Amino acid sequence: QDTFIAAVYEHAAILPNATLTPVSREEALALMNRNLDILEGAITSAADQGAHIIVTPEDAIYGWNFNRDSLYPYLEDIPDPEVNWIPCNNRNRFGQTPVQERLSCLAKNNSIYVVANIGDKKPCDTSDPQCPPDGRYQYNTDVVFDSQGKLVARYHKQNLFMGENQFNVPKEPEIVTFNTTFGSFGIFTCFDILFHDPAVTLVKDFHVDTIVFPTAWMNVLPHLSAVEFHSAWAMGMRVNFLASNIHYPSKKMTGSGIYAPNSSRAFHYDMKTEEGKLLLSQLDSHPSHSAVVNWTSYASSIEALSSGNKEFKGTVFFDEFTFVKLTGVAGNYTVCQKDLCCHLSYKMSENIPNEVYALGAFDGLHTVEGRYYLQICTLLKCKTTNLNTCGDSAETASTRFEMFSLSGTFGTQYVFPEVLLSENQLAPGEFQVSTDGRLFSLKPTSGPVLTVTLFGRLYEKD
Ligand SMILES: *[C@@H]1O[C@H](CO)[C@@H](O[C@H]2O[C@H](CO)[C@@H](O)[C@H](O)[C@H]2NC(C)=O)[C@H](O)[C@H]1NC(C)=O
Ligand SMILES: *[C@@H]1O[C@H](CO)[C@@H](O)[C@H](O)[C@H]1NC(C)=O
Ligand SMILES: *[C@@H]1O[C@H](CO)[C@@H](O)[C@H](O)[C@H]1NC(C)=O
Ligand SMILES: *[C@@H]1O[C@H](CO)[C@@H](O)[C@H](O)[C@H]1NC(C)=O
Repeated sequence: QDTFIAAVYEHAAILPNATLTPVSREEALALMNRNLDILEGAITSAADQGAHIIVTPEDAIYGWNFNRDSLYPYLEDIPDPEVNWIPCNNRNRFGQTPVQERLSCLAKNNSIYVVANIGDKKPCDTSDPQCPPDGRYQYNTDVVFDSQGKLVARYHKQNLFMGENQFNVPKEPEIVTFNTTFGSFGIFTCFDILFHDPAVTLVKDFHVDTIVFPTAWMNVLPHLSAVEFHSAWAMGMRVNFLASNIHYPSKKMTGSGIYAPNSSRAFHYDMKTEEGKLLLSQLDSHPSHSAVVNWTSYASSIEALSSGNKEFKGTVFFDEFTFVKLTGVAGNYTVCQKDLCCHLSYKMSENIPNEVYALGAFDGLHTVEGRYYLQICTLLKCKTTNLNTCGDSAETASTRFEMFSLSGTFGTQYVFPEVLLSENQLAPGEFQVSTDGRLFSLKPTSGPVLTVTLFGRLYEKD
């Protein structure tokens, strides 16, 4: 089969109450089942529209407020899928596994692949020298059930966010795929998307067609809003990408979508309501990709578009960029930091007097809430008129662009092209990436621009 219908669900989770000691197994199961009641509504609705697969979010059934002990009662022992097991048809093969059982039956009864995120426990003895003092491993765990209810994938999250003290890191990164009649699938979770293992390996070495991606992502503008970065990673890696996110505006969680190599196909962003949201779209089972992009090609072939720049320092997500202000309604600028030079040609649709845009370059190691090496060229709207706010989180803008073209001398082939419009809207079909590494407009932007950015990772320098 050449196409399929993908579904993702953004979930307004029912969170356990704050308490002082762990709840009982029974209480934990009752809460998880309240969340599974809502997810069932989304799963059935998707199947009722012909979806072949649905993704649900990270932490969707029990939330994220835990220590090791308060989490324990929510956990089950999830077997390796090689055991060949359909929980719905063979309950009790592995003791008490009611969550796995209900997920299996949801997939089977609605004849749909179901991707979900739950918690694994693996009891161990002191005979095992890595066994934690308290007698078990606890893992953040994606599970996939096929349309017969069979367990076909289990993935323990490799790259834990700071504050995920309730979980362990696996001994070695787990490279997890599953094959279907509508393509080869890979899987990883939230923060994993910023790292090499397993995310990059799945694409490079295992040639997956599609990624399924449960997440509970906290939006950080200008470069790491969920719909923005997730759609860019898909475009840069040339895969289909099903992003299912938590809905919790209180912690800046919102941003789900279905992304293809050429463009976003559907997205949802909502900071105002507490509603969940189901998105569907057709995708190609084996997406065609253009020619491989050389990200330094055009940029290394030209001379600086400007010189005698008035340059200044600005902070973007704790990293010190080198910026130059855009003075004209139209222009051509070049700005550099260390090994990276960034080039921008642009024309605004009109100059908004009290609105300032800057071009920035960064080439260095990020360290706050994670350690990773970045190379970034960014056009962005500065939060205020003051240049000290270029790089700050900016939600809205009024300046539309008639044209833009951005490029840089990247020392990596892993670069993710981002375009975000005012109110955190994507710009599907409005831009393109050339083989020589230019990100450029195909027409005037449909709304005002917050950023156009080339976000690059040098995994070897982490
Ligand atoms: C410098 O920027 C200008 C725009 O401010 C670039 O010219 C553009 O304008 C034309 C209007 O008809 C477009 O048709 C051109 O395609 C467009 N240029 C590009 C490269 O897209 C100008 O070329 C820039 N200078 C360069 C790239 O050297
Ligand atoms: C939290 O407490 C409120 C108020 O008693 C109750 O209505 C709700 O069901 C509780 N949630 C859980 C998970 O116990
Ligand atoms: C699966 O289908 C049968 C319908 O008779 C029912 O016994 C079972 O409860 C269903 N489970 C789910 C989760 O839909
Ligand atoms: C990319 O282009 C640059 C300069 O145009 C060239 O030096 C380099 O060899 C190219 N690399 C690849 C992988 O094509």
